[PDB]
Amino acid sequence: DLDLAKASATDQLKKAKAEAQVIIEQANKRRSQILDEAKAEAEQERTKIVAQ
Amino acid sequence: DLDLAKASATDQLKKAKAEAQVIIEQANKRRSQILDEAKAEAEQERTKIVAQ
Amino acid sequence: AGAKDIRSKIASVQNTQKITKAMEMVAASKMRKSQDRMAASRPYAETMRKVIGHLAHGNLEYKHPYLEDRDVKRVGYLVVSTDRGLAGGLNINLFKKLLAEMKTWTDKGVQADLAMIGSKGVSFFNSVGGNVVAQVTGMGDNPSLSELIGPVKVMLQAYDEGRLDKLYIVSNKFINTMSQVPTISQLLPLPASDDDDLKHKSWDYLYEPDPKALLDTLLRRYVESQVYQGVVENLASEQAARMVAMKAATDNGGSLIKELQLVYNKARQASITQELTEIVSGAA
Amino acid sequence: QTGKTALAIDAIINQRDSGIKAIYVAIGQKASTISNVVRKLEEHGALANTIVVVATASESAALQYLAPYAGAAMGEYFRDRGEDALIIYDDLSKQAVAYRQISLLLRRPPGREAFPGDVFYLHSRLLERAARVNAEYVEAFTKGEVKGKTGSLTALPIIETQAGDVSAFVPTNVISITDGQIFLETNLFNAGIRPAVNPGISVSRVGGAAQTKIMKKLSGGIRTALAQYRELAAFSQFASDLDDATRKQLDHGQKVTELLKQKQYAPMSVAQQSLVLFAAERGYLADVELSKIGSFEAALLAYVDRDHAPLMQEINQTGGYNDEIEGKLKGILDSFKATQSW
Amino acid sequence: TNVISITDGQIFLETNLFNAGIRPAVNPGISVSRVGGAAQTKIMKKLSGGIRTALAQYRELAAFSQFASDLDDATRKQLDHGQKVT
Amino acid sequence: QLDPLVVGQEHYDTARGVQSILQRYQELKDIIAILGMDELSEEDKLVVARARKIQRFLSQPFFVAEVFTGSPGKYVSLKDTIRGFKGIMEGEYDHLPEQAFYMVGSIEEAVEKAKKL
Amino acid sequence: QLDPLVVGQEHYDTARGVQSILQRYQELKDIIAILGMDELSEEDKLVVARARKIQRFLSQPFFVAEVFTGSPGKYVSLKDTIRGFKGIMEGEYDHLPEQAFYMVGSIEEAVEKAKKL
Ligand SMILES: Nc1ncnc2c1ncn2[C@@H]1O[C@H](COP(=O)(O)OP(=O)(O)OP(=O)(O)O)[C@@H](O)[C@H]1O
Ligand SMILES: [Mg+2]
Repeated sequence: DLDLAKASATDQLKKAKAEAQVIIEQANKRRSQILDEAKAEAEQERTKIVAQ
Repeated sequence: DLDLAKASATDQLKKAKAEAQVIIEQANKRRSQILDEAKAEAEQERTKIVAQ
Repeated sequence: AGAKDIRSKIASVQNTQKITKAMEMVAASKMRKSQDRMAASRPYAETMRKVIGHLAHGNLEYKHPYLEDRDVKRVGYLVVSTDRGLAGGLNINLFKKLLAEMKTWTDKGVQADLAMIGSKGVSFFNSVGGNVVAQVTGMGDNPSLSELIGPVKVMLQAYDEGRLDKLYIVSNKFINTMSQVPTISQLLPLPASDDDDLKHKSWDYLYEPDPKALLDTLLRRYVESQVYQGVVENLASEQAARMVAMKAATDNGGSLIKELQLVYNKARQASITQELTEIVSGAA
Repeated sequence: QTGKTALAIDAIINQRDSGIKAIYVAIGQKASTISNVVRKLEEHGALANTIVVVATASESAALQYLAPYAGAAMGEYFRDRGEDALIIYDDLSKQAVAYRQISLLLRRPPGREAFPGDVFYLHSRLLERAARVNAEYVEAFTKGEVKGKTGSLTALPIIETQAGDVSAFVPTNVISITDGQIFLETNLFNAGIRPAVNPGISVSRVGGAAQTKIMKKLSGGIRTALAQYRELAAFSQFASDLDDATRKQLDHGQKVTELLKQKQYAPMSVAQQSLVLFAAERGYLADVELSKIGSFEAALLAYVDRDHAPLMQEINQTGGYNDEIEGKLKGILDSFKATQSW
Repeated sequence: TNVISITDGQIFLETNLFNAGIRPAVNPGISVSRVGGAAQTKIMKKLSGGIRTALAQYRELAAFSQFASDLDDATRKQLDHGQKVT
Repeated sequence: QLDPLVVGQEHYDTARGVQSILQRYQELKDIIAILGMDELSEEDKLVVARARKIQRFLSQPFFVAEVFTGSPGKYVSLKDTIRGFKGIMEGEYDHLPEQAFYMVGSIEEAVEKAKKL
Repeated sequence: QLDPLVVGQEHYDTARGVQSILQRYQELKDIIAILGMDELSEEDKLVVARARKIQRFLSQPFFVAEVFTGSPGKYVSLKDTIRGFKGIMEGEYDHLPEQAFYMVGSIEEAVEKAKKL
């Protein structure tokens, strides 16, 4: 019971690490998309104003 | 020996659950830091490109 | 760098060729001197393997751990290995055969244990991260029959108390002056796979009084002889494997010297022609 | 293709807020390469602080040759009014090739390697213009308009070697003149050590007098230790037993070698560099596994920027170092290494 | 190269020898006299052939000096003689 | 163009990995020439065993070269190259012989060649 | 000036000794780099050790170089210099590490850096 309790705690920490990394990477995924939206909006706006 | 083992096992498990819960909330603090910096450099990218 | 440096590089390769040639002869002296020790140890060990060729037969056997079999859960290996490098692919071609067998037992969950003789065995299996129950190193040119026994003091006590259910010896073997074979074989339980002495079955044996002591002490000399002869025949294999490998280096060094000299003779001729053009074209 | 230009335009980019004006002189480059570097200067904030002086590969051999001097004349205007300028002469070697063309077409006698003999006088008079002038010289030049200010011009010339061969005539001249060199080399660059700075043959002749005290204190240990690590690693290469002093040194040296790698266009402030060196020179790296050392650094910079920014401002503004600074950095490293993850 | 071609013989003095304490510093086996024993007195001519051959044997054995503990005693004698002549 | 911004990270990391293993193989070749390989460390032997597979997998049949080698040519999509070299450096293929990689268009073709050696 | 008629025999013997040790070590250093130091004679292994110490003991920090080093510069008398090199050539400091010599000053303080090292 002492050994399996620490086994449960270590698999919980492994899950917690997994959770930690994924959350960071969805944030990282989000970061890339937003900056691409900003770059796309700026280039469209800029190109039509210079034509104007 | 069985009684004492139960108490520590619980104490160990409660510690492990506390650190795992801290790590998920710390991951959300990293997420929200990354998202606010992404937002901060998206406004700053737009404002510089239109100023340009 | 330039020709001055390249000329200095060639001199270091020429130095290397000599030294890797001297230690080719010195090795070949040791491999003949150690072959005499092997050839003198061989008849005694050959008799011991005939003696157990008897002890495997008969129905007059008493009870005795080393002689009788056992249901197998934990197995031990004595690995002999070198104190010295430069022997080439000797150690690792032995160790991969050991690990293949070790993995084979570990496949079914049978436990395993190692005891090592020699520096390179200790390091390799510590790197793989196996067990090591006992160790000896610094055997040099030739160890004494008493000074290597630490590894067998544990491994014999382990098979006695049922800490072990099989015990093996693991070495290269000197089958030719320029070829040697890696081998693994079992000492305990003294394998009943060996023949019964059926030609002499009419003569079924009578113990002398105190048969426990006479049988135990005799079998201690058997395992002592098998381990020591295996060490000595591995030491003949190392000095032979070194000479073969040192011979190749001397040749490979020779190739490197001719190549480099052809490069230098170009660099020399170019530097003469290049600067003389700068001089003559400077008369203007 | 070892990163010669990359280093020099990152040095320009990082001046965006230091107050130092920049000049980039392009001798003999192709015009689309200039247009690309000017674009990167414009993606960053760096172009507004920079003059770009060009003589492309199409232009006559006299437009080149004369370009470095045209750039220096612009840098001197700031130098003689109490302002700092940083001038990057790119491919001073190509300036020498253009000057050899002119000299041979004028039938002047060739010297070694077919260059004219005065080619040392060409570069030495160019490079001795970069100088720090005392306040009196500024006051005299400005006729009392500017008083109490010392002006400076800093030069970063670039030379290309053909095969690491430093013995060529143009490299030997320019190595003779300058206050140091940074050697970048192909073996390190292919191994992934980028920037590929060879610690052994690189040297600064000004040294610690140029640093802030915090960097001065930490970095003095780094460079000579790292050179001896490379000697020790060779002598080690077939030694199996490694004594603990040696084992520690080879370990520390691999971890410092890994720590000094850095991505292009990603410059680090003083406080960031100081904190990361403090991690190495106080052994906080020592237990950390080597590929994680890269992630360790990224996580440490992130952690300190959210939690401990008042100290970063203190260090960046002051460059100061004291027992409370060592204590606060010790506390930050102890706290990070316990609480966070790489 | 010109003077090597013109002269009757060569005394090569070497720095490796000089730094290692062999002070006269003459490198044998590359040094030569094309006049040789005609130049030399009867006693010196008689005795010097021993030196010439001893140092030749010393040079090849010098590579074995690193591990000359395991050698034929005849070789060990030649090596310890080469050193004492040197 | 070998820049993370234009190519993106997977391509850039794969190219720098290939460059790092092949550089380290040049550093070992002077040891191997005098000593032979048996003296190397068991990780150095793995670097060599991968680098040699990398050198072979850079080979390719060309449609204009068919007149020389007889063998039919190959056109390889960029995705197949990155996936292929990334697998070799990760050791996904450490069980195949070197000959399996020589003159095969894609990594699928290496494993089919390996079945017949 | 390095001959016994000026320097005296005490100094001359000490300088010739140091040169001979460093020359020998430069040859041994070539063997080591490929065959490894285990392959040497135990006499040659001791010469390699004591040479590699003497090489570091010749280093000395200058009080015109504190700006580079950050450390206090040292002056040595000729008398103390001779005594120090004799001490490495004999046994007195066989037990100190190599790094205990580097940029030290006198021999009398190399023991102190060893205690610090
Ligand atoms: N710190 C770095 N990290 C990764 N890649 C880099 C780094 N610095 C430069 N590079 C890359 O190295 C390549 C060459 O850089 P750069 O153009 O500065 O070299 P160079 O020596 O100027 O070349 P040339 O000799 O053609 O002028 C470029 O692809 C660049 O992206
Ligand atoms: Mg460039």
